[PDB]
Amino acid sequence: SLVPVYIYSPEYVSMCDSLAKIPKRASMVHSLIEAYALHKQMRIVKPKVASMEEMATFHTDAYLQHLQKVSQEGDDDHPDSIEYGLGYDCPATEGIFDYAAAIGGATITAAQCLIDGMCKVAINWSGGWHHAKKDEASGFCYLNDAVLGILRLRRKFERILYVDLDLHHGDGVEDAFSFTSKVMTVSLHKFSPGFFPGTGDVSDVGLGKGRYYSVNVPIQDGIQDEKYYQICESVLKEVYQAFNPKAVVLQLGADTIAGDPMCSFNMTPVGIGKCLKYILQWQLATLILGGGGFNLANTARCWTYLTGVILGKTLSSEIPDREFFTAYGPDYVLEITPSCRPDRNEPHRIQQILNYIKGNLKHVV
Amino acid sequence: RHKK
Ligand SMILES: *Nc1ccc2c(C)cc(=O)oc2c1
Ligand SMILES: [K+]
Ligand SMILES: [K+]
Ligand SMILES: [Zn+2]
Repeated sequence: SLVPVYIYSPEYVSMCDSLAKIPKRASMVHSLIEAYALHKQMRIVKPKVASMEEMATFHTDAYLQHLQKVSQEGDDDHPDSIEYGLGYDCPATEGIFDYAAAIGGATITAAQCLIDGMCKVAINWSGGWHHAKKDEASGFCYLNDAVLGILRLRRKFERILYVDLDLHHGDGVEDAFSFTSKVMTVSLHKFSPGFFPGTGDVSDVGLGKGRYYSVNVPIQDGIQDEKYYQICESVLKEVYQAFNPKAVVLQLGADTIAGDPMCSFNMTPVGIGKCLKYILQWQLATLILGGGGFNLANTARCWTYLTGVILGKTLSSEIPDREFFTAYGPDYVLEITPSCRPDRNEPHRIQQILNYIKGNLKHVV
Repeated sequence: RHKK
């Protein structure tokens, strides 16, 4: 009940490596963690696959059935596929339904471990696919495992706090709980017209009854560890005192990290780690999730470092991975250095957003 | 609908 649970199996990793947008990323992440032998300090739990009924706790049957329809062959000619979000971002590959079921089940499993109290922290670095809607694939996400996990945690915990530190706005998770006060979503993300998914302004606070139970922090390009943590710590301090969560689901997409081809934020795993630490000291049942991350080595770097933070261990600077060693070139170190790119976040705009948010969180009681 |  003090040792973190690590959702892992060779079958699971093999399945997660098959996502066309992040090939072999899951293997790289586990391999680096395995090389630091951090999995020895964690209880490794094999993930179950989500049943149709379990997946249908959020996704509609029409969508799920269309998923397994095009999945049993790899059909890309179905006219209704585009309306179900399938296409460029989410290709109608073969076995994509088993893929979704596997990832969805892994997060449910992690949530189940929290419920049973075999751990306070449960890790699934291959999850956090927060863009998926109830009947629509979106942004590399075919199925919203984050939502399925929050729903499962609600069997035991009354109020769930969702924190989304991915580069992109966690719209799918926000929309799923937009109407309720039992789950509060907090998303820090890049907000600019044309940039996916296009939602998550500071004025988006939820609907009707989930009003002020959705928090969005629009950030611009070039932000670094220091300022990011100050914005994050500020929001989470107000959020915690106001919402008083019984359990936390934390998405940690590494597409904020410097060196990512999307080239927006200028973060290092250290900055994300401080956010992690602030959440961990709440001593609540925490479900750790991955997400974005399109520099594979850096994503492996980040999540391996974060796993070290959770274990309270300091990792050696030298990369000990042998299978994917060359990928960490040319310097082969765990640490990441930010780019020489300007921070387009003026301190007064940030101050405005923090005031707006604080004004919203006063209604939460 | 956007592209990611
Ligand atoms: N949304 C998005 C953006 C960029 C992409 C590249 C460069 C490749 C790809 O396969 O899918 C992408 C999707
Ligand atoms: K986010
Ligand atoms: K909400
Ligand atoms: Zn993302």
